[PDB]
Amino acid sequence: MVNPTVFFDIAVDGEPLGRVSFELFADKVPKTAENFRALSTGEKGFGYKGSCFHRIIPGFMCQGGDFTRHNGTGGKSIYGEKFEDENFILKHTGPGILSMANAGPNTNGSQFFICTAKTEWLDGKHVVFGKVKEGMNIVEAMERFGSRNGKTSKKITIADCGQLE
Ligand SMILES: CCOC(=O)CNC(=O)N(Cc1ccc(N)cc1)Cc1cn(C)nn1
Repeated sequence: MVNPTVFFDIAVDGEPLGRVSFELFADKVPKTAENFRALSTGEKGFGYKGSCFHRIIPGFMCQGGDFTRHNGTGGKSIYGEKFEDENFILKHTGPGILSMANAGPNTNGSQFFICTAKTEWLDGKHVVFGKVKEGMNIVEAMERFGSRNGKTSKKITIADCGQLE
């Protein structure tokens, strides 16, 4: 019944920064939420631990989850390489929204982004499946290492991750 919570412990060139936790809307997008959950625990034998935020645009979003190519071209879901857009019930309402990156319709893998602004233009094209619960301050700190073109000035990693509670 209860939506699951997952955490990322974030590091900046290897130096611990802080924890970000997320509520995953399993009640509204269960297939998508379960993929992110499972990738955060690593229970299928692959996942986010050790991966980076490869693209960070201040005033827009922080993107990550490419654990296979490390640069935005890769990633895979727990269901296979790519799974369908589950639904577009939830909207990109503001900072802290967690949503799937994709390369076209029905191309979800493992890549995700965390909004740091309202990104309404993505509604109905990216599946929203969670939100930051605690540590929006840590997201804002991460965001300061981005740039206009998205290249990061220091390496922003998920040092550890998993499920809370
Ligand atoms: C705000 C969300 O934007 C996207 O998802 C657009 N596509 C996307 O970002 N990527 C393409 C992508 C997304 C998901 C999958 N599964 C594969 C490719 C990853 C990427 C591209 N670049 C230059 N840096 N990162």
